[PDB]
Formats: sequence, structure tokens, C-alpha cells
Amino acid sequence: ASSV
Amino acid sequence: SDIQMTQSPSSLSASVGDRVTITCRASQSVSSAVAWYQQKPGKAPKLLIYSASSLYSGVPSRFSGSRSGTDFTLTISSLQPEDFATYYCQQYKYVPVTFGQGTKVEIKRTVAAPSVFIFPPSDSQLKSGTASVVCLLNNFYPREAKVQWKVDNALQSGNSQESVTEQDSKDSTYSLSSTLTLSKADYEKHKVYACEVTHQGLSSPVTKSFNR
Amino acid sequence: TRVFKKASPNGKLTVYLGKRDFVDHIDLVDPVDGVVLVDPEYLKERRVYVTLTCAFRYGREDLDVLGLTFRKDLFVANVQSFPPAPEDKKPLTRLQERLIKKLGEHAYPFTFEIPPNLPCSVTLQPGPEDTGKACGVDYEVKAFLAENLEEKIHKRNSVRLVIRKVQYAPERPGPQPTAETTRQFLMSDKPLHLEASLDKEIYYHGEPISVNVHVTNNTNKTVKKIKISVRQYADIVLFNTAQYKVPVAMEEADDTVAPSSTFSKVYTLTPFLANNREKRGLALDGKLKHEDTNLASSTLLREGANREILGIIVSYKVKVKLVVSRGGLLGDLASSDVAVELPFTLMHPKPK
Amino acid sequence: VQLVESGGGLVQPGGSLRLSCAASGFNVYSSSIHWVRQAPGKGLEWVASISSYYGYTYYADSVKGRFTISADTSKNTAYLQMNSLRAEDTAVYYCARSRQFWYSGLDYWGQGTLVTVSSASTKGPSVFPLAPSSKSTSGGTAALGCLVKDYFPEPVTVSWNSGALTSGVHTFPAVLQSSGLYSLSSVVTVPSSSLGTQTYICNVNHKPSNTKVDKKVEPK
Repeated sequence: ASSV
Repeated sequence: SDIQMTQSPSSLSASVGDRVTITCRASQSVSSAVAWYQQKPGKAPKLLIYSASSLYSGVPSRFSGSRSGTDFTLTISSLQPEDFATYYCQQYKYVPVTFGQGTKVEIKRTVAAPSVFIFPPSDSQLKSGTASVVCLLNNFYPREAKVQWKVDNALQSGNSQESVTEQDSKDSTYSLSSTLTLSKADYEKHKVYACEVTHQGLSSPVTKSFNR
Repeated sequence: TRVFKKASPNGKLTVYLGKRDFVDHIDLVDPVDGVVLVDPEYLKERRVYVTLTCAFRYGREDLDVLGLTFRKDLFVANVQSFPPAPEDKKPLTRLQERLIKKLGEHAYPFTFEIPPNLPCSVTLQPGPEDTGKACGVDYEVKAFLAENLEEKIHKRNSVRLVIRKVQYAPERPGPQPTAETTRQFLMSDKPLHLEASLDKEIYYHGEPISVNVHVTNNTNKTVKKIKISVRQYADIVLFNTAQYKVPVAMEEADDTVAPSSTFSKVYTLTPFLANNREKRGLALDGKLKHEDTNLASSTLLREGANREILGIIVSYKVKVKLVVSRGGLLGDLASSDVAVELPFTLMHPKPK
Repeated sequence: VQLVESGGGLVQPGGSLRLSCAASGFNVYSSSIHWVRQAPGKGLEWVASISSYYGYTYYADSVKGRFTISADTSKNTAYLQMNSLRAEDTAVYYCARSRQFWYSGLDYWGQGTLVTVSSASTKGPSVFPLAPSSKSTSGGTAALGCLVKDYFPEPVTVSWNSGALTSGVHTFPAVLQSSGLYSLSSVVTVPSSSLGTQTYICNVNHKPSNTKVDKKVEPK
């Protein structure tokens, strides 16, 4: 999981 | 139950030197695992950009990509004669890897009218057993046209196939080939054949009718 | 830019990092910088810690639990992210100062320095009948809240993310691996000269290795076979020292070299994991969970290295053996085989 | 570097056909060979993939159980055995390389071999010339045409005067008819002054049936  | 790719545009039109942007939104979060491809007619696709934003070796510096949640975009600073082709967005986080529908990029030109001509069926065809009239359109832009046949002052439908050639590289125009396929018996009877075209360049629908 | 994110079971802690793979350039390691988001609503202990751990995970043979594993901490470091003690003030990195701006003051920064001469992440291949977690060396960053360093950590008030210390192929290629050996037998002063060399010094994973062989047999003996083999070496230093050689690629060509005659041929091998799945314990590159990773990349140690480096130290060599006829005066008692080895660097090219 | 496809043709439904993709300049174990399917004007579809380093096969659910992907590492060729074929599977099949370490898209593709699946048999074309009459002449320019009909396979190459006349030619795409046999058109614009005093012919060639044609166009 990742996010800006 | 698979991840599909939807390219927001359908058919993009722009002149040489434009900044074009193609958006593509994936079904779910595929992370930064997206690619873009260019396909010329009759040729195999070419990889343009990978990893959503990273440019591939040998691809001009004008192309560039960007991520935004599920929306991935392809951009070009200045549009060149080499860039006029269809484009596809890909994802490759999970299998199966899927592709977008496609965006028809094309050269912009002044709205020209079609040189419509009507051709009767040859003697070699009527002796075989079939009949096929050909209403030809040549040199026109844009490629959106709606030709319709009329035989014995009545709109005939259900037997009219069409074919549109690709945009030329020099003058940048299209052409269309509608063929009214019918039997030999129907040609001799009520012989009042004609084709009626409707284009933006033409203010009124011009009709080309032939007899004998 | 994008950052990796992982939250604790109940969501009160969330670790943020810029990347998972931290490159080891021998002279320096990429620093592990990031932040930890903790809401005041859930902060009752009022002490948040972050810990970097390089541990060797293994299974005991006597125990037949089938999946049970143990860890042994080789290197461990601690950084008190909250409260900020007055005797520690560090400058935030560009990465860190972007994160606080996005999240806010509830994201406390941490930064670890991996010292040199530490092992890289290397996972040992499990068998088909192995359901536990991945064995070998692996790095792990664990954030938690606790009154003090003595207290027992609750698994729900904590979160662990696996990271990897990696290496890549040197930018300059090393010298062409070449090796020779001459064997002389008692029957007469006629030697058996064996000459071998590889095409290049550096090889990327899944690339063909070409071995140029040249044998000059002036002896009364005959070469029955020629056995080429790419072998994986792995020196493991934890409690005392273990080591092993295992052929990951090989070829037993029946090329005969008759007495008083020369021979020259190029053999091509290509190590790959498919035809090595049954080799339990075979070193593989670090695994985050249980994905398929390629054969363990060669670990590069410093020239003036400290040596006795913990963890797993993997190397590669191509062995070129000659099976010789034997017999004669001494019968089959004395061995006459002649072999020579060729070391080479196997690892991924540096990504740009 | 290149990827050469082979093994395309017409096969009836239920039958089988096998593709070959020879590679050059790509190490087999540092790559992952793929197969992609595209019908005319329908878009790309992944169908199969082989990972020769780890030794694994992957297929699209539509293809599961029907096709099988293989590869001879020694010969650097990737095969695809296609069994229980269907009309849906009529398409140009591309072969595409991928970096094993690590996947960064489909960096190279082959020209793709034309695969056609249908119960209708092969048939040669019936070329009838579209004679230019008074309707064709306009603005000091006339147009000659040549119709192509009744042929079934997809590959069909046409050229006016054996490739000598290339100014103004417009080879329209082929379209499939209700009966099943394809139909194609091609026209050229030549000035009206030269018409009559210079002969122009449409040389059509069909490789599956081996039927060369040299029909002459004459004004009606």
C-alpha cells in the first residue's frame, strides 16, 4: 500500500 | 472480476504543435504500474512510457506521464508528424494485464467537402450473378460522415457496408467506400438508384443519381 | 513522489517510508528516513519508539513443530521519536519535511544509519514442506509506543515493515577471470595443461556464461569427460562458521582429449532458479514476504574489510574439471583429475 | 534484435494451430515472452505469458484449458499450441518480450501473424473493374476503381501497374460480408487528359489461393  | 482500463477520450483531433492529454482511469488501485503504447495502422505497438511516469529509452523527450490516484495521463508538449496514431493505456500490477479501448489521434485540417462520385456495376459483375453499386467519397475532413442510399425515391436500409481509409501523410484527408450489395434481379427492376451524402463541408445534402 | 504506508492492527500507528530497498554502496548505505503518525486520542503511554533490526531467522532441526522460526538480532538501533529529548535535535530531510507538511505535527521523524560491513538481505530457499516465515537475513523497522524500553510491547500497539539492504553491479567491470593449471605425472615428464577463461567478469541474473577451455594433453593418459559447473558459495557466520558449495548450473560434456593432442571448446551455461527449486537452503535475494526472488546476488565486501561479517556472504565460481583415465602403474588408486576455478560477479545492474 | 512470428492461417472451428516466435538478441532466461491478441479494430488483449527463469505459465481465464504456452530455450523460440479454436480467436497474434528483472512494460513486439478461424473455406477473388463514366470526371480529374469480392482470407495486397502507380491510390480496408466472404475496394485519381491515351491496370495478388490478376479498366 502507498500514498502520494 | 478483472481490472479494466478506460481511456477517457474516444477520438482526439489536434493540429501540429498542440499539447494533447489522454486520460485513463483503472478499475481499482494498480499502484504506479502503468504503461502507454502507440500503434500505427498495419504495424505492431511501440512502448512509450512505463512505471506510470518513467520514460522508455529511445522515446522522444516530448512524451511524459503522470499519476493521480487511479487516473493516469499521457502528455506531449509539442505535437509532431511522427505522433499521429492510436494510443493504449496498460496496467501490470495484477494478472491478467489489461489494455484500454483506444484514442484516435489525427491531423487537423480545414473542413473540406467530399468529392462524391457514383459508379455503376460493371458488365463482368451482372453476368456473374450479383450487383454492387459504389458511391465514392474522396479528400475530406473530418472523417465523420453519414451517407445513405435511396433507390426509387425511398430510403433503403439493411444492406450498405462502409469502409474508411486512414488519414494521408501528405495532404491529410480521408475517403469512404459505401457499397450497396444487391441481387441481379433487383437491379433491373425499379432502376432509379442514387446515393445521398451529408457532410459539414457541404451546406446541403448533395445527391448523385445514375440511370442506365 | 510516493511513499509506502502500513498501519498497525487497530490503526493508531502508521509508518511512512520513501522506499523499501536501501542501496549499499559499500562506502555508505542509504539512510532509512521516515515518520510515524500517532493521534493524541490513542497516545496514553506518551513515549513512541522506532527500531531498525537486522536479524537472522532460522528453524531448529530438533524441534518438529513444522513452521516454527526463531530470530537472532545481529544489529539493532533505537531512536526515540517522542518526546523529543533536548539532547537530540536532527535536521529533517527533504523527504521528511514533505511528510510533516502533508500529515502534520503528529508525524514524528526517525532516521537510522546502517553502518558498513553489515550483511545484505539474503533469504535461504525453503522446501515445499515449509509453512513458516522466510529464513535468512532480513531488515525490519518496528514502531511502537511503550512507557519505557523495559516494558513488553503489545502487538496491537505496534507495526512492522520489512525493508531490504541491496547492492548492484559495479559500474567498472573487473579483470577477465582467467586461470591455468599444469599437472605432471610420475610416469614421465609430460604435462597436462588446462586453461580456462570466462567471457566477462560481471554477469547479470539469467545471462549466459561462456567458458573458453583449452587443454594441451601431452601425457600418456586420456581425458574421459569434462565437467563444467557454476557453483554458489555461501559463508554463514553467526554462531561459529558454516559454508557450502552448490552447483546451480552444470554440463558433463564427453569431449575426449587423446594423448599427445590439444583441444579447445566454448561451453555455455546459464544459472536459473527453475531447475534448482529442490535445493533447500540455497541462498536467494531478500524476500519481503514469500515472493519468488532470483538466485542470491554476490555480496560485495570492502577491500580492507573487517572480515568475520555476520549473516550470509554469497559468492560464485565456475569450476572446470577434467576426469582423467587413471590406471597404469598405480592402478585406480591415485586420482589424476585436474580442475581449476574461476570467480565472477553475479548481480543486478544499477537501476537509473 | 527481433521477434519473428510464424504459423498463421485458416483453421476450422474446433481445430488446432501452433505459433512460433524466434528471438534474437534477447537472453531467454533474462526475459519473459508474451502473446497478445487483437482483432481488426477491437483493441489489444493479453492471452498468455511464459517466465523461463522461474519456469511458470500464465493464461487469461478465457484461454485457460484451451491454449498452452511453451518454449525451447536451446532454439530461443516460444511456441503457443492453440486447441479447440473458435471464431472469437480470429485475430492478429503478436509476440512481445519483457524484462525479467524487472517487468517494465512490453518493450518489443513482432509484426504478428494473421490467424483466421471459420468454417468457410479459402476462395480466390472475383475482380470486377469500376469503369469511370461521366460521374467520375470532375474538376479536371477522373477516378479509376477495381472491386475485390468473394475471397475469404484476410491477407490481400493490391497495386496499380505492379507498384509503379502510387500517386493518389487509396486502398480501403477489407470488410466482412453477411455471407462470410470479405470484400475490398481500391481507387486511384488520374487526370482526365491522360485518360484514354494511357492504359492503367490493377494488379491484385492473393497468396493463400495463388491467383494473380491483371484486369484492365476502360471508360464506360
